[PDB]
Amino acid sequence: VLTQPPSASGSPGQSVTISCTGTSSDFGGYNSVSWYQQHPGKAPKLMIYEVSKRPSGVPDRFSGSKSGNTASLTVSGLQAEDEADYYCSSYAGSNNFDVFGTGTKVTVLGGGGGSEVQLVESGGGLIQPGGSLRLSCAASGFTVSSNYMSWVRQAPGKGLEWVSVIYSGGSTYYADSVKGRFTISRDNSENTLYLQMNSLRAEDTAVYYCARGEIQPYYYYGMDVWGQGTTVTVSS
Amino acid sequence: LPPAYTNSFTRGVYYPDKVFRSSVLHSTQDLFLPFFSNVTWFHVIFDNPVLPFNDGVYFASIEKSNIIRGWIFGTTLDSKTQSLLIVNNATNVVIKVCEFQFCNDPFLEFRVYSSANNCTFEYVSQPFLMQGNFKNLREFVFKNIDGYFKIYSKHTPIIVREPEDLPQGFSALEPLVDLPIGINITRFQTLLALHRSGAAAYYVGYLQPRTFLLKYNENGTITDAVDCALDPLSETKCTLKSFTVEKGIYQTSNFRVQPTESIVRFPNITNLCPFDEVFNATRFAS
Amino acid sequence: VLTQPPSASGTPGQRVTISCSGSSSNIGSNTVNWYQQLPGTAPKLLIYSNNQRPSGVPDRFSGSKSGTSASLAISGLQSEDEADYYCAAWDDSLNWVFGGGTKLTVLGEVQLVESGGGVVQPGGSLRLSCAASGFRFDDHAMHWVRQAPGKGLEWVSVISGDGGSTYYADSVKGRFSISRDDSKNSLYLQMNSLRTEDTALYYCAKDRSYGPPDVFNYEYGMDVWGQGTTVTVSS
Amino acid sequence: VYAWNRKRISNCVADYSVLYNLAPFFTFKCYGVSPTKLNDLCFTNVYADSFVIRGDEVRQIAPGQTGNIADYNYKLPDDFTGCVIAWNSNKLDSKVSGNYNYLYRLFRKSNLKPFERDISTEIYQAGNKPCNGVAGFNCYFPLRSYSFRPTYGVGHQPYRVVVLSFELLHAPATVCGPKKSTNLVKNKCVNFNFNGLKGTGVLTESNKKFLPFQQFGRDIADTTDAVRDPQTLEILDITPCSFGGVSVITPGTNTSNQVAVLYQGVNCTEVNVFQTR
Ligand SMILES: *[C@@H]1O[C@H](CO)[C@@H](O)[C@H](O)[C@H]1NC(C)=O
Ligand SMILES: *[C@@H]1O[C@H](CO)[C@@H](O)[C@H](O)[C@H]1NC(C)=O
Repeated sequence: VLTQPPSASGSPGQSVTISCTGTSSDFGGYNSVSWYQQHPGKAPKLMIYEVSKRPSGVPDRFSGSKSGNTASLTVSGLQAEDEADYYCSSYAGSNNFDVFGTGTKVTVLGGGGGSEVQLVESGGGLIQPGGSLRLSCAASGFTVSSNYMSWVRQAPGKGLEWVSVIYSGGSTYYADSVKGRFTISRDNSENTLYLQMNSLRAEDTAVYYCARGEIQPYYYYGMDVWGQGTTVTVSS
Repeated sequence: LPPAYTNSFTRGVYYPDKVFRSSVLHSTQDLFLPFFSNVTWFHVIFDNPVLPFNDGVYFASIEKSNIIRGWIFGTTLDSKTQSLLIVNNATNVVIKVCEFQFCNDPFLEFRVYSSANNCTFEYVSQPFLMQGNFKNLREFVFKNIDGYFKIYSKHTPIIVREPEDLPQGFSALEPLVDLPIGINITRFQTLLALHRSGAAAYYVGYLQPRTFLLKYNENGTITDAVDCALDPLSETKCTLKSFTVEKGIYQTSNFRVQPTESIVRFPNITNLCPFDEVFNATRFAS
Repeated sequence: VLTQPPSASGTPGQRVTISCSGSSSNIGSNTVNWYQQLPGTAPKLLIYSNNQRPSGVPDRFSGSKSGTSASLAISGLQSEDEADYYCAAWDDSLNWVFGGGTKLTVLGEVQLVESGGGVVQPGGSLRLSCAASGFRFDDHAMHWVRQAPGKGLEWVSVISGDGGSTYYADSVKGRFSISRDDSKNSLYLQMNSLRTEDTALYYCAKDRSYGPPDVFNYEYGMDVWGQGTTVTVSS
Repeated sequence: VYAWNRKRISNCVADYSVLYNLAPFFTFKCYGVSPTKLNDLCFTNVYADSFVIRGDEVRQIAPGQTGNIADYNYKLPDDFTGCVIAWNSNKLDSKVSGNYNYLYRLFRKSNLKPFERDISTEIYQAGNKPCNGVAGFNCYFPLRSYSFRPTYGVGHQPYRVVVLSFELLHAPATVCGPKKSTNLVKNKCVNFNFNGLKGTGVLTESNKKFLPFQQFGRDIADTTDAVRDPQTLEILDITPCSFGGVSVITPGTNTSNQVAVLYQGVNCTEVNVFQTR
């Protein structure tokens, strides 16, 4: 559980400088606090991973220095037309999920990845409550069996949280939400990598996102590419 | 080389255990060198054969200063199995049971081998194990048991300058090293200090399981030993614990002629089975 | 289970020897801890890891772990050493077994205060709070060590400094929920399925280790205690 | 963690009681046996393997467990008979100058074999491309350094962890443990356990000239008579304890009841009093 401001609209692009408090430490080990810009519709896009050295993108958002006990991402002078949600990641302790933060409305105005590797899902329209549904993110580019991928779900209103982490060949760690009722199983080593529902408990209605890289122990990986999700729409 | 052979006199009676005895006669049963046996006369005037190590050997050396130094005991002398390269370098002895196969040939600088593998023992013994017409004889009884590679030794400064041959006189060997390393060994390889930039000849006997009656001195050393199967007189000296047999007839062990052939005669073959009439017909059954 | 003399005796001037017997599953594989508690006041650490002593504990105490049992020695006891001595050890079955107490009677700065007690309706209960003041809560673990009036002490649950894996006792498992928050020094313990057998003090004990006392079997101890509230359900 | 020592130690008296007071260790969990009984068990050779991990990773060193370090740098099977001795080293392994010296091999292809060391530095190839050496979008450094700093908290500090693997192959054991001793008693029938040679007797001072290699000593007919002191060289003599026959001389139960007691083989000074042959 982290601390983030509910909304931020006063003084658009001049003194916003949103951050995420509630750490009370020195960010544990590797001081790598990522910032995700979740936009309604398409999947979120990476903005910055370290405190500096922003990736290839918009150059008007940098200087995310760790002031006190929080990473103050300087966003002033960026623009005056945006409708998205900024999320920060921290608490890099060993086997600690829910590294994301609460929904921060950083809309300065309010009113006013596709061909990189691949983006595919299963399209779970009208999912029967329970059963066993498999969702895949087949990637014709980067290897779907050697890199470290993850699965993160988000529901309407609530923020994102770590749901599934899978290492190279010998780790199948599960999140604390499922506590064991979720069984990750890798598909063919040269075709794709799918998941398994295993009798959901009416809380898996959130939309899924299969990310090619880790969230809290994030690595550069050349580029951060996401994929559009699908609505579960359980009928319990 | 055509290896010759010499008559090994009474020599090679080592201490079986470490027990003090004063003026007694101890009848031990262990691996000893049979008296009046044949020992190869390998001369080092070039020679380096591979000898079979069945159950124990008796090595000798009449070198002058540093001719015969080192031992290459091992099973296969390959990189698969382990080996033993106990050598005698400058005022030190290096003992490693590492599995150094070979480089080109056992000659010697550590030019004996050139490789690197996993080792199991590095017992570097600091105390080394080794007069015009005064040579030096060095005897070593190498014996391997289930969990010890015991090595005996004795250094006697012989005086006679006769043709190269084993001297006359009893001389026991004193243990110096008790390496507890295990290993399955079976081959013996020797090597000499080449140093190119009748010299010496090593004698290599073979031990056998026999009984020997040893006489201990009042100080605690063995003065002499008598075998039990060498002559009808030694058996009398073994059946009676005394090296001075009185005049008379004494009953020794019994003899029994063991058989040679083995015949097994059974009754005549008759009353065969009618199965031959079963497997040969036209209409058999349904 | 640990065997300890219930009520020993002693004379002034000389020394005594309090012992604590335990099997090889708890003492043989871990280190014993000796705690001293004066009658009326909160307990305090006396000997940890059987070899070292805190800065406040003088050289008047010594401990040994010869074999599978622990042995205490107080060279030159006095009237101030008239207190209760408790043995504690972490067993390999994910539990913290305490002693019974030794009535060694002889007749001749961070506050860890907690609260949240009070008589409540049986069956249900309320939350147990705890607090401190600037002691690096992230780099320390916390224990719940309750003590019934007149009876001994026992371990309830443990939370590590990382905030991940936590352990409970054999009787409070399942119906108890211990957790912390990203706010200032605090500790929240929710209790469920009240059986009226919980009349104790629920000491919010401070530790010095970081992880749970299962991987660090040589540094686990217990720092200065705190004044707990007297919760008496009494059905 | 990617290049850890494998010190094969043998031929010593492993006194594990000393290890409890060398340095202020923070972990002494032994999975195989108990340290009290460990000092009485012989072993062939001990494999010392040391490395440095964080505080939150000490839990990953267990006989069977997954993790970023448990299956990528060092794995222990379900037969570890040693200990997991470890201690914090945040006193000399943390300076504010940039700690780009360690690594933990974040990238790997599969789980390594337990008790294996992979000293490699090739660029990680994530398939579907031949990487003859390049750093972008397909192949990255499979190594990543730590961020140990002095002004940090416990959990992410340099923790030195050293394990002592034990093994018993078809070879005689070398390391057994420390052996104690007691003060010698002379001219008194007591028990002795000298180097396995057990018995009872009166250890007296002899004048026998033992050989420099002989340790024990027997008699004409299978009986120990003298042994060498395992301490500084001294020639003793082992004579059996005081034993004898008791006989009663009695004038008969018809005139009186006074009797005499004769102990055979006793100098009187070892039980009026008279000493006869
Ligand atoms: C053995 O230890 C004792 C006591 O330290 C010492 O005096 C003696 O010289 C040592 N060596 C021998 C000969 O046992
Ligand atoms: C008995 O003891 C006395 C005094 O020590 C001694 O002179 C004498 O020789 C001893 N005799 C025997 C039989 O031990």
